[PDB]
Amino acid sequence: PSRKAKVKATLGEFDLRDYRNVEVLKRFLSETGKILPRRRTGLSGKEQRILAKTIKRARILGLLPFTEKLVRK
Amino acid sequence: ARRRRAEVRQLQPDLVYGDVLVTAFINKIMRDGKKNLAARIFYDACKIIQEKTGQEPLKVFKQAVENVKPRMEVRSRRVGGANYQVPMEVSPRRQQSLALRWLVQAANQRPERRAAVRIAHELMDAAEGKGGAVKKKEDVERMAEANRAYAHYRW
Amino acid sequence: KRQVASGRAYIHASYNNTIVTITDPDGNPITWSSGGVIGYKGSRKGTPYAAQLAALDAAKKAMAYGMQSVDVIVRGTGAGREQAIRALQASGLQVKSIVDDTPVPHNGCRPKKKFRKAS
RNA sequence: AAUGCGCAGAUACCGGGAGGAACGCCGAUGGCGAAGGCAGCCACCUGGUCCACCCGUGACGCUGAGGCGCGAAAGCGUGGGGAGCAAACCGGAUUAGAUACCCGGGUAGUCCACGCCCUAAACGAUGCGCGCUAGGUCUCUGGGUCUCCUGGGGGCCGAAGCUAACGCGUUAAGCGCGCCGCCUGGGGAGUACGGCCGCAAGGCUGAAACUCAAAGGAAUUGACGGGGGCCCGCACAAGCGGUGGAGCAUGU
Ligand SMILES: [Mg+2]
Ligand SMILES: [Mg+2]
Ligand SMILES: [Mg+2]
Ligand SMILES: [Mg+2]
Ligand SMILES: [Mg+2]
Ligand SMILES: [Mg+2]
Ligand SMILES: [Mg+2]
Ligand SMILES: [Mg+2]
Ligand SMILES: [Mg+2]
Ligand SMILES: [Mg+2]
Ligand SMILES: [Mg+2]
Ligand SMILES: [Mg+2]
Ligand SMILES: [Mg+2]
Ligand SMILES: [Mg+2]
Ligand SMILES: [Mg+2]
Ligand SMILES: [Mg+2]
Ligand SMILES: [Mg+2]
Ligand SMILES: [Mg+2]
Ligand SMILES: [Mg+2]
Ligand SMILES: [Mg+2]
Ligand SMILES: [Mg+2]
Ligand SMILES: [Mg+2]
Ligand SMILES: [Mg+2]
Ligand SMILES: [Mg+2]
Ligand SMILES: [Mg+2]
Ligand SMILES: [Mg+2]
Ligand SMILES: [Mg+2]
Ligand SMILES: [Mg+2]
Ligand SMILES: [Mg+2]
Ligand SMILES: [Mg+2]
Ligand SMILES: [Mg+2]
Ligand SMILES: [Mg+2]
Ligand SMILES: [Mg+2]
Ligand SMILES: [Mg+2]
Ligand SMILES: [Mg+2]
Ligand SMILES: [Mg+2]
Ligand SMILES: [Mg+2]
Ligand SMILES: [Mg+2]
Ligand SMILES: [Mg+2]
Ligand SMILES: [Mg+2]
Repeated sequence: PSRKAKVKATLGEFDLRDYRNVEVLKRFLSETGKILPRRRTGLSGKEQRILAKTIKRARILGLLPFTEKLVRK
Repeated sequence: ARRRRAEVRQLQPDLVYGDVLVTAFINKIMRDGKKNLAARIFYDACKIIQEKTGQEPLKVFKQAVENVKPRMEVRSRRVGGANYQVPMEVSPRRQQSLALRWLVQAANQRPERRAAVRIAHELMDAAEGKGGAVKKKEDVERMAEANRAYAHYRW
Repeated sequence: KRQVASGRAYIHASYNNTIVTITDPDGNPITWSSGGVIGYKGSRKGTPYAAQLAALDAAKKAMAYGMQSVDVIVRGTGAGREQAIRALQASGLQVKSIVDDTPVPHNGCRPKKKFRKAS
């Protein structure tokens, strides 16, 4: 059980240090602005650690959010 | 009943209307196991209803019992401090048991001297929608749906 | 007396009460209700029924402004948070949408001892 | 529940602003450091470390009494700050009482600078270095001909062996060499005295008289638990009659 789709699979090629590729970094956050776990991102220890540092830079630039409202219920 | 689920014991049908519900009512009326004196009272009531109402007696009984069945009741339960009357549906089995019991109880509260008269007038008052038996039912229902602020404790 | 038609329903749920606030399309409240506004004094206020009542009360006081549709917004986790939502879905008031916006710190103020327990 | 707060309009909601403290998700299933300890992001300054090449020096090594530096929290001094939290303290409630647990408030403090204090269940309760002794598996990080292999680190299971047992087992509690620190029954006592250190609080060093036949470690069988799981009995619930009142019988 708990079988979703991996974020890495859906993407093709991309630089984990590009803190401006919103269109692609967005794919790494939840319905909420939270940074997806590794079970969802499919990244590796090392990569996930860089992604995190990148998503955070874009957030400071106002390109990515810190948190969004959950719509549903 | 910690082991078995307990099975309802069907009873011998009526020796007149043949209705099994009728026998049940007679058992409630029965005390000290004097079944004869018991039945001799219930049937004596059916006679008292035939002159009071043009309608047959069994039609009245059915109606009465039905009016007296409670849809909901409260059952105490400790949840973390004091006791809490939690409202909840009443199973068909219980609705029947209570109706009949209450009927016989209110019945013996009436002033009329003859027993049969008490059951008769009480059944009639019940089908009419009046009578202290129907009150208990009303008061019990009024009891729950008066504690809806705890109905989320199903139990 | 301003015929607003559509607005926002705010459900503030907590383990002690549920308070609902109906507002106009841009935040300003029109009418509100709560577990206490409906008679429940003690802790009955936290009960889910109190929520259901508080919501219904809120909606009715809103219809008085010709309110038809509204966007729900929940904050809190307490009981009755869900009844409050359902109540509004049965109050003729069209629930345009439901959104959870409970405020959560990015670790700031040291919580009360009560809310720290094992951290 | 009450204290408390609110019609000098609170709570809930929207907008704006001030301020202090902390830093969600990522986060661990982890990482770094000698320890204490260290996680928003950016820049600067700076320490350690691992790998490959096996190029240079050529035994330059190991350990380390004393010395010196570092050293969580609380605490101290001077000055600053002060959202939230909160010893004391002020109230509410609970209770046989309640100098507590629960609730409403709240000062020091928590934060910063500089100076001090030097303690801890400062724990892996396991000084440092080196060599030697099956493997399996997960993982962090580097190299490689990238099934799988090779180095460093983190976990787990386990050969030999060890161990009172529990357990340890290439991250040894194994087999060995080197050097340091420490123990030598319990209570009295981390106390007294002395000395040294500290503004203080106190720290370090550390007895004696007297007194006990134990103090103690692991494991075993029970019993027990306001520990857990499963399950019974008129055990509760459901129900019908009754005892408790009366008179009397009878036992005490
Ligand atoms: Mg006024
Ligand atoms: Mg406020
Ligand atoms: Mg505001
Ligand atoms: Mg200020
Ligand atoms: Mg280390
Ligand atoms: Mg630590
Ligand atoms: Mg460096
Ligand atoms: Mg060479
Ligand atoms: Mg040479
Ligand atoms: Mg040395
Ligand atoms: Mg030397
Ligand atoms: Mg210190
Ligand atoms: Mg301090
Ligand atoms: Mg100070
Ligand atoms: Mg000060
Ligand atoms: Mg000040
Ligand atoms: Mg407080
Ligand atoms: Mg307090
Ligand atoms: Mg300081
Ligand atoms: Mg020690
Ligand atoms: Mg590789
Ligand atoms: Mg290893
Ligand atoms: Mg580790
Ligand atoms: Mg062995
Ligand atoms: Mg052994
Ligand atoms: Mg082992
Ligand atoms: Mg060794
Ligand atoms: Mg040993
Ligand atoms: Mg010593
Ligand atoms: Mg001694
Ligand atoms: Mg001491
Ligand atoms: Mg001394
Ligand atoms: Mg001095
Ligand atoms: Mg001695
Ligand atoms: Mg022992
Ligand atoms: Mg039996
Ligand atoms: Mg019983
Ligand atoms: Mg009874
Ligand atoms: Mg007696
Ligand atoms: Mg006696």
